Amino acid sequence: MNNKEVELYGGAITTVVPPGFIDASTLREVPDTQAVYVNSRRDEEEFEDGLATNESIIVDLLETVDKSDLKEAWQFHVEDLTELNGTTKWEALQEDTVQQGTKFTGLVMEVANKWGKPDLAQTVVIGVALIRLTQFDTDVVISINVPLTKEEASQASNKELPARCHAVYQLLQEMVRKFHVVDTSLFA
Repeated sequence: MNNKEVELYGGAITTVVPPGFIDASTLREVPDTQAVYVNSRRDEEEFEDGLATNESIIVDLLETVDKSDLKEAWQFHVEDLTELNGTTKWEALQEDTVQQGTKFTGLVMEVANKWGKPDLAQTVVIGVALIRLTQFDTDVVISINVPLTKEEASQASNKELPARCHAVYQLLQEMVRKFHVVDTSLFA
């Protein structure tokens, strides 16, 4: 990929995002604990990225959850994100401990919802990463939403990982590896 460095939270943190992704706060107010980027690429534009034009990225500075195990903390944060969509059960299509104790990544997909109709509408895969800043009692959660095409949803239901999901997971991992706290005063 050819992701580029970006400054978050006034420059207190840096990570990377793909070209063609715009910082939503340059056009609208976003929650104080969040950094939001949306894919603003035109359909014509050709990037060798593997991405389409509808993904969105949210970085959220959350309080540390009282779970010691890294994967368990990650599952907890995933649940908070999926539960809002009416999801009642989800599965990790991919998962990895990137750094023992502090960094975990995975791709997640709803398999059941409260209305009992998991195929009622378009499927959305969500890349979720957890970066534990234990020193500042902060759990950083990075989410990347991937609204799937009919074709990609069929692959997923057939247990095949769409190429674009593989691309999103690579981006997610690069964001985690490139994640850096520049100014600790952000956590006063």
